[PDB]
Amino acid sequence: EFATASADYSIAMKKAAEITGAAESAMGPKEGGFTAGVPLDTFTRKARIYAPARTASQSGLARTVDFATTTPAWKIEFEPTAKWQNPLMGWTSSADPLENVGRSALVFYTKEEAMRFCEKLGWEYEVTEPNKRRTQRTKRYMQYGDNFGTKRAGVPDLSTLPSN
Amino acid sequence: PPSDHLEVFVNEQPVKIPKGSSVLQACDAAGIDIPRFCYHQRLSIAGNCRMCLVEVEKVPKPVASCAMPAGPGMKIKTETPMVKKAREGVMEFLLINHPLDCPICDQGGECDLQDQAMIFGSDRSRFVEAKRAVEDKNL
Amino acid sequence: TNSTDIFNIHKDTPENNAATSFEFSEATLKVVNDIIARYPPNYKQSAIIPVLDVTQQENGGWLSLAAMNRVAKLLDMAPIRVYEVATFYTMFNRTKIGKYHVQICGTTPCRLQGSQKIEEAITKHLGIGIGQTTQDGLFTLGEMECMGACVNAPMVAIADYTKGVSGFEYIYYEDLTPKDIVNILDTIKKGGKPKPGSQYRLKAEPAGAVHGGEKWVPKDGETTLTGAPRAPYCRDLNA
Amino acid sequence: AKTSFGGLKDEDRIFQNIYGRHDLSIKGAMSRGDWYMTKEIIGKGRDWIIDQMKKSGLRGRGGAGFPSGLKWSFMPKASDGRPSYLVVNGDESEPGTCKDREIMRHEPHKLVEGCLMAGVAMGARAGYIYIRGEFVQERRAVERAISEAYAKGFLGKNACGSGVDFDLMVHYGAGAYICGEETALIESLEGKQGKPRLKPPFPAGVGLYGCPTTVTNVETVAVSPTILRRGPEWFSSFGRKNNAGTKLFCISGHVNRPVTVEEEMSIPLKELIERHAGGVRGGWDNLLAIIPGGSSVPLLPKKICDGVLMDFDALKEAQSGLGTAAVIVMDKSTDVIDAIARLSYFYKHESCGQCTPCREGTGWLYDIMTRMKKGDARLEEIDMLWEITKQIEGHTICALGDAAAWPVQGLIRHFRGEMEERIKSAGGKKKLAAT
Amino acid sequence: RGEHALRRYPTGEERCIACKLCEAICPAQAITIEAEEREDGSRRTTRYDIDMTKCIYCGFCQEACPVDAIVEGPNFEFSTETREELLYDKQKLLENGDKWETEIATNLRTESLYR
Amino acid sequence: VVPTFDWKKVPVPSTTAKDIPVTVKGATPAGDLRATSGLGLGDGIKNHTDKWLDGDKKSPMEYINEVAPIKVKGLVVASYGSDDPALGCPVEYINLKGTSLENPAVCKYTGNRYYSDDWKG
Ligand SMILES: Cc1cc2nc3c(=O)[nH]c(=O)nc-3n(C[C@H](O)[C@H](O)[C@H](O)COP(=O)(O)O)c2cc1C
Ligand code: SF4
Ligand code: SF4
Ligand code: SF4
Ligand code: FES
Ligand code: FES
Repeated sequence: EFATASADYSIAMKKAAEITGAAESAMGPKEGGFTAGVPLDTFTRKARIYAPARTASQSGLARTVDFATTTPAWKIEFEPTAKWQNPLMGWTSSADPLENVGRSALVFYTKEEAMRFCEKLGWEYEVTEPNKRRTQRTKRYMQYGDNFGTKRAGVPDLSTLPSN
Repeated sequence: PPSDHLEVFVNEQPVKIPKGSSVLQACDAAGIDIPRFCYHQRLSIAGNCRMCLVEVEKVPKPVASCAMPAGPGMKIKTETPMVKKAREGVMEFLLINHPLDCPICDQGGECDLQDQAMIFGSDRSRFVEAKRAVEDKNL
Repeated sequence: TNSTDIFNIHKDTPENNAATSFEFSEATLKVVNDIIARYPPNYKQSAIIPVLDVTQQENGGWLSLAAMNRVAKLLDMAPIRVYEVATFYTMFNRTKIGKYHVQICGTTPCRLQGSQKIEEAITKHLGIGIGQTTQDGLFTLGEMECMGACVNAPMVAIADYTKGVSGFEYIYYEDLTPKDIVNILDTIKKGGKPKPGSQYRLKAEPAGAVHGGEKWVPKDGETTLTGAPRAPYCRDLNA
Repeated sequence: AKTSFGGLKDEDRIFQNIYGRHDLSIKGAMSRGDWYMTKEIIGKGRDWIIDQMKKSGLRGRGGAGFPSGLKWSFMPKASDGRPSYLVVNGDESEPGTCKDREIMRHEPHKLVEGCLMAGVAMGARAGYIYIRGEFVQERRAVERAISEAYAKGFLGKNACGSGVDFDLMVHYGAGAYICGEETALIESLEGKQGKPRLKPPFPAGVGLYGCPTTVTNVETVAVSPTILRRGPEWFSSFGRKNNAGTKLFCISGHVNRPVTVEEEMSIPLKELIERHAGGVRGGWDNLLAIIPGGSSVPLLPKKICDGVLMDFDALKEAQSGLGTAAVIVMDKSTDVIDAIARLSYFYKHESCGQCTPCREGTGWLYDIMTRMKKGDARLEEIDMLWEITKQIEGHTICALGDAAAWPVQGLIRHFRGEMEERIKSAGGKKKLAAT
Repeated sequence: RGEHALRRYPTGEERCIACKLCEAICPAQAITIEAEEREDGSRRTTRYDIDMTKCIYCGFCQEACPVDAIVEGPNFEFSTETREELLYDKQKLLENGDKWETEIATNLRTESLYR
Repeated sequence: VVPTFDWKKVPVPSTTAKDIPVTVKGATPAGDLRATSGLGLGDGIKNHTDKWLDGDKKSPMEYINEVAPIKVKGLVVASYGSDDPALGCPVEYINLKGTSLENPAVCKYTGNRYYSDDWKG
């Protein structure tokens, strides 16, 4: 039996990505940036390929690499450039064109897909593998019954009993 | 080893888990993220919030998946009508005494109670009684 | 939780603060150390509920912050655990009460028998409601759940704190009318000893009943165990 | 096989001194047959005592009704490093139930010998009795019996000259109804708040101090020496199949002669009330409702009560339960909504607050019932009330949530017309101000 | 839906509690909010700007507000000669509310039957 | 063994120690830590109200301080901020036990103050 998110339109998205002839499209390095038509100094900047960790404030795991095959979780991020305050109002000003484009719009299923996008666009990239969660609990409090075990204070000595 | 990884069934899917794992860990190894409020990975198990209630075959009651150990050949169901009714009822009990404080609360936007109410709870309430009020503490 | 204790947190008082002192006497310390020996040494914390009860008679019917801290030091446990136990159980008074603690049952088997009229009689006589102490410091009125005396409903329990640990008395008074509880309160106030148990029979044996909460109405009928008691007997355990 | 049950003879009653009429010392108890042939019974063996208790058909008298012989056999048979504990439940905080008070006050030597028999039957080295904290004189009488049994060598090393070691101790609580639950009683005995543990683990596997432990009722423990001396075939000759033996019944409420009386099981309610208790106040036709098993079981109306047997497998089919066999009788002058409302107040007051549905929903049930008593509600709020009880029941850690849902379910099921009339007629005094 | 305004309670305390819901819903991003806790412990704004030249006058901020603090009042005649006069800060919006409070309350006594 | 640590001999720079944002009585103990953001630091403004109000105008905090606490019978009070619940705030349930005219309880939405003489005191 096979049932891996088999009740939604994502079935019709996984295929249409493996249609023959279109599943083997490939370009040389930096070639997609030449035909993109954006200024060429944009590709002198550095990019980071990484999957963001779970927020500490909440316990849910949906925006992590646990659901990597279900949901795109890998991101492309750029270093910050200068910001200052507006003299009249105090609003935060910037001259960065890539200020929100990687964090809002570019999401990928795997690390290699984001690498392929960076390679064909000409961005130099560094890849950061996320830290793997550990599921095995401690030896103490491994199960619920270890809360009430004999490991709290040892086996009780029967020396204060009447008739000792 | 005497089969140190045991096989369970979560929604008719076979899952291999280490021995001593709970039902919640078997659900997590099947790619299902069970709602929870009192369970934590780093703390001891408590079992008092009743949000992690799933259905196990040949058990007439909902079990608390965080505390219940996983046995060999166990069949776990996480999407039956009794599981959804249990989740909505436990959420409704969690919200009757809670203060209408989301505008002034700092967890608003990253709240487990808000998001779990949006996903696993109902959209209405039927409670019109007075709530419990508690004084704050200095820590 | 009980009456008279509306706070589950500590409130400073000139009578009740961290500067207040508590210490056991010699005989009370003997009693407490005898209680501790009932339990294993590595599980000495099992003794907290009887020790806290003995401390409550020693301190005069209630537990102060100093008494709880002394008990915490004595059993080698953190004080927050002691505060948890003391706030969890109904008998533990954490504010100062009177010399005699009058507790009336209000659960439905006593309620059908007219416990409300007994409460009305007590409030009309003593002049206080539930949760209050008299201006003389004599009586404190409280409400309780079912006390396991339902065949002799309606009933009142009265706790004696005027003699310390050695003369502590927790006396049930059962099968009551307004006249019976008024007489019991007057007898206690005058310095006498009212009779314990039921006011119209000995025990839970078949006799009459309180009709409407105002009048005992005796009724005759079949009574069991009226003859001679059974002789010792055993079958042949061999075969 | 006998078909008609009831009218138990005085020579077949186990508790011959339940009224405290005779001498209460150890010479009076030993002359009345207690502590008789105890060394010979212990010398039969552990497996023999287990088999004899299994053949009697004795079920748990605490309120659930599990078979005592199989329950005692859950304890381990060999040594692993930990001792075993007998714990005897003498809380009795169930509303209506006052049988264990009589057993602890007037026949404590039966309880002490039964503690010895059960401890030998389960391999237990020590024993604890958890008496209610409100039961002060009962605790004093039990401690007198324990001191007397130590002074004659019945308890301790070489107990009764048999070679087995058993010690008995007295613990007492401080006023919590939830401490009658097994794991909550263990938690209070360990020096904590009385909050129940989740099962699994089970107390016979991991109980008091992490050691194998069995919790049993006072009345379950006390009848065991008489069963071992007089035989399991004698005990199982009373009552229906799978419902064997005799039972203490407490009859309270609107009854001419309220009584704690021992009787054969499977007796009808009408027989049990008209004899031994003088009947319903004002005649049997003045009956309105009866709770047959304490407070945690649903009530029954007059039609079911006339004919039903006071039995485990007979009250359950009548959508109720035997429980502790504490009988509460109401007449036609009773506001039954007000009575069940005070029961809801009790269950709100006695919630330990550990788990979400009990802690939050018992107060909600009490608020809804308080509004229903005055008729200040809507007709669909009755179906809402049933839904809320179904949301609490089966969804909590322990069985106090079920015990809080069950009286409201019985009230709705058997008196929904009364609740609807209370709602409709309240608008004869509330809609005259709206216009 | 006219000129935006900030409202008070009848005592004179601000209704706004810096929840940042109106800033989140604003499709034009015409609202900028900063806050900290006041010296009496209250949760209040230190900056509340509305760029009236970025605003689209949708009223979504009025819908998102749970305490009726931000409204669109009945004023439409507020044309200026410089564009700096149309970058409203918190003080001017409170001044607008103090000007238009009775009319806003009269309007809201009818529109609360529908909303 | 395990000697106590003297916190009173720990040095704190005087520039840092004199600049701690604290609170008046209000909704906290008086003198506990007051949360602040960076706005106004360049202009040397350490006060909440001065960051957006200019002049000797009457502040909203000075408006609410002139309204006396309100005597309420009971143990819990419901605060709407208006006679009409549709026109006020979301309902706030405020504890009233342990409260008096000198130490009243304050609504976190409206700043109105309440107390009760019903907790046996
Ligand atoms: C809320 C609650 C209260 C209980 N109170 C008592 C009690 O007072 N006495 C008792 O014997 N069992 C009481 N029980 C039942 C115990 O948990 C347990 O099942 C029983 O004592 C075992 O005794 P047995 O030998 O009759 O089976 C209570 C259970 C619950 C859930
Ligand atoms: S059902 Fe009630 S008494 Fe039992 S654990 Fe839950 S809250 Fe406590
Ligand atoms: S009316 Fe529309 S554009 Fe103007 S502030 Fe509100 S949401 Fe923004
Ligand atoms: S105006 Fe209303 S929605 Fe906007 S921040 Fe203030 S309280 Fe929140
Ligand atoms: S996560 Fe709370 S009961 Fe399991
Ligand atoms: S109801 Fe009063 S003693 Fe039980």
